[PDB]
Amino acid sequence: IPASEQETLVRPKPLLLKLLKSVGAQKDTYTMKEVLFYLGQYIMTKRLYDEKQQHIVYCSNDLLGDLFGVPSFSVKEHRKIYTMIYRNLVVV
Ligand SMILES: C[C@]1(CC(=O)O)C[C@H](c2cccc(Cl)c2)[C@@H](c2ccc(Cl)cc2)N([C@H](CS(=O)(=O)N2CCCC2)C2CC2)C1=O
Repeated sequence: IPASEQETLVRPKPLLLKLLKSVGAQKDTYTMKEVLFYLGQYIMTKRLYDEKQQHIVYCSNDLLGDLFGVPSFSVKEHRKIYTMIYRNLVVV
């Protein structure tokens, strides 16, 4: 992933904002760097990812799964993750 993508400005849709607000401050605009940071922290706070289980995030029992439209995914497949995140925001 190119470093410049981290500076991309986005506006999370309602339900993704709901998720982001349990770990970060509400903002009109976020950078992708922030969105990934917060999503990563959120994932850990709800036990969706455990280090002992091989890079897979299980989210079928959480709002994250609803938004990403998948029951689980690899933390190593970054391009896919970005695609899943773009389903839930509007670019500024
Ligand atoms: C270390 C990493 C996996 C890896 O590349 O080896 C990085 C990952 C990440 C970071 C930046 C962009 C992207 Cl697309 C993914 C990132 C991540 C962030 C958001 C999503 Cl949606 C998916 C994966 N996480 C989370 C933990 S973490 O890096 O936030 N943090 C490290 C120590 C404890 C918490 C995994 C939990 C979701 C990872 O485990």
